[PDB]
Amino acid sequence: FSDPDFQYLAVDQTAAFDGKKNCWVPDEKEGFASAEIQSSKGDEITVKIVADSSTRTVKKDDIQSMNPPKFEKLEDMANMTYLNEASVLYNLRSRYTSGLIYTYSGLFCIAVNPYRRLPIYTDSVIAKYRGKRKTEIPPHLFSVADNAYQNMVTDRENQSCLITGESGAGKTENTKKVIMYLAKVEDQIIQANPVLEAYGNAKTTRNNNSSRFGKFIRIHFGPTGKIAGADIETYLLEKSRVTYQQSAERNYHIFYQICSNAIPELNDVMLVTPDSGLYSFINQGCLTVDNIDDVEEFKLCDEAFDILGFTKEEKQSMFKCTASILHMGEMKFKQRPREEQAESDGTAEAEKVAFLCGINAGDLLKALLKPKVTKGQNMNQVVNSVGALAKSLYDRMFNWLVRRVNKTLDTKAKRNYYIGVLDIAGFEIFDFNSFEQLCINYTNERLQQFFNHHMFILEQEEYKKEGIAWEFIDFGMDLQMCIDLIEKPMGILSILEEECMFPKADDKSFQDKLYQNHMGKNRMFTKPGKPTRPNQGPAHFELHHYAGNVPYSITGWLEKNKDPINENVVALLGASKEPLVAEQTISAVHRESLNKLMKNLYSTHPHFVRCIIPNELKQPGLVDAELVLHQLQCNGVLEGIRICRKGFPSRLIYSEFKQRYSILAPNAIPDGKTVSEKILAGLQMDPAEYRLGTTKVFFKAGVLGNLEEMRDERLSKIISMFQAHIRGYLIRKAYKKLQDQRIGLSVIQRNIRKWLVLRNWQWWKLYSKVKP
Repeated sequence: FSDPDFQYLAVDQTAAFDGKKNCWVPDEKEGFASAEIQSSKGDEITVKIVADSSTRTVKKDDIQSMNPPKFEKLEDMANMTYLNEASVLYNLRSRYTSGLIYTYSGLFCIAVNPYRRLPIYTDSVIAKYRGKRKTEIPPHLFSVADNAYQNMVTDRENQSCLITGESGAGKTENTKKVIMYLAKVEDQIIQANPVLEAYGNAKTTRNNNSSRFGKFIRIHFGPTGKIAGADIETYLLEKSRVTYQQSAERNYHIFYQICSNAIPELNDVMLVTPDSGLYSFINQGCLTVDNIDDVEEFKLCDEAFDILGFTKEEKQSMFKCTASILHMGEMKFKQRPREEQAESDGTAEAEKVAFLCGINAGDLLKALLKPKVTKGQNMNQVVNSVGALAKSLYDRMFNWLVRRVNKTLDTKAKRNYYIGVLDIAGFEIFDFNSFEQLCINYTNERLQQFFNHHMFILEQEEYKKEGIAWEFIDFGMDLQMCIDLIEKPMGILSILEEECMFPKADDKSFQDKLYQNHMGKNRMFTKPGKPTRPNQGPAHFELHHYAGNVPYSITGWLEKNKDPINENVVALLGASKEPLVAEQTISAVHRESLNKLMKNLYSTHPHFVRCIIPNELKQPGLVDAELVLHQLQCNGVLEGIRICRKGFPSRLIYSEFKQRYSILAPNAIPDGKTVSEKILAGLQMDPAEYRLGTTKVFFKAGVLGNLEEMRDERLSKIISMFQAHIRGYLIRKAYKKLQDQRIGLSVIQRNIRKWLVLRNWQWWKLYSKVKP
């Protein structure tokens, strides 16, 4: 439209294209290659690669139909002739290398990570997307958000966006832009991310800012359609990162912010020396982070605590408890050759800890080396309960922190409906995978299957409900299994959960008790295979997850699932001086949180966002077709589009249908659901072009346009017929006048001729004369 605001948003296409020569042939580097057939030979087709101009043969049933230049960089792929793994990958990759990272796949959106900042989120751009209908303006995430708003409003129901994708794709960035969008059409809301991300994110090999907790944020709206409140829910924070961090990875962001000197004034409040590589608990893996300024992030994080409305004490309570942790791990120890119970190796660092938590350093190390009926601990039983404490504190801080930020957002204003946004942590496969990952992965599964349900299983159901017409289609997309292998009655987790309650148990009775149940009785469970990446640590079994095969090491899974902090120290802290500090298995608990989340989701009109990681190098604008193509597979994109093209997108409530299409067979209408049964029956309508429904009618594509055709026609006729009626009334009205005047004239004509001839009568003449 000439609008500068569309530089990286609007698509910028002819000749050399033979619909019978040109096709898609499998490739190892690009996934699919542009080929031009040369010679058939039964099944052995011989094509020429347009690129290098090399030649090769390919099974005939492995060629894919290419799309004509008519659909270059198409905005909506459901409108393409061919929706196959090679047409889709080509369209995306086409757009992507041109700045366009958003594309509709039918009813849901596709976002391909830019790995660079784009001027497409400005307020200038937001102005243009407001109240726009998806086809009206280029593809954009705003459009998805803007539309969910309109639906909640007009349709009067809750909306929801499940933004999915792999780890490092764009789930978080896009979730934030949605809120930022909905907020712009408030300040604290936007400001809750900086603090939650500082405490629940960390550098990882995959993501320099990896989210380590699940986030579901609902945004409430009032009677004038404006933001009237908001709440946040979080899930499974990586308690483990606190004390441990695999190489090339960092601990949570805060810890590094705290040791930068963004606010020197605070150094003495926390008792920290501005050196991160000084504290064991946070210098295991990485220290710095290409493109993350811990100095400035600390400032902004501090700045954000203010805007959130945090008293200075409150926000110093936070900072201290977390700096305290930086010390729990500095407390050295020793034995004392004899019994070993264990003795300390100083007390300097163990005091700073008791200090910051407002408890006696004495009473501490005491209830830590001989927990009370007493029961002393050895030299490791201690260093490990130290970690048990660090982890458990941080899990309470993070939880309290969220409760508090909701305090600031649960405005008691008036709520109508809302729009939630789900950002759950995605699939991730590392060199070594353990309980933490199974949990994240089980989580991500789960979700995918939701899309499968609501997308295929679902669509057809409604067709039935409304009572339209249709024949089923098996898209073969179910993971209930994988899901089942992990969650169901005797599943993986259920086995582990019943294994924790036994003090006798260990990493081997658990490992054996597992094969005992699923080896060979479920094909998703398979003995560990062979290395597909160097440094590939131990693996005890493999799971075939939607987006990958994961070799899981089950060592230490028993303690990881049953938490364990000296019930003693919990007493110390129970009555600590600091006001903050003073204030079921994990598996079962989480399984439950998750089930509850899912339950909350189902009651929604979902709009889906699909994130896609362009490559394994974290560099921008570079594509790895194999990987891309690979995602366009485990995510169900293509199929996700077939039904949009295949299916019955119409839908009408018999109440509004009877009112609009009764006038098409009124000589058959003596209940809104039967009246229509009649109308559409009268019209001798093909059972094909429509379907039943409980509360609504489903008309195949185009049909409704054609009904509005017949609808007009009749409405025009009828209007003519009433005009005919008016023509006939006026005519007949003036009928006497032509019969009446014919008489009324004969009177006058015959009755004047009389008075005329009577005056020409001698007698009358003479008579008239005498008169006087």
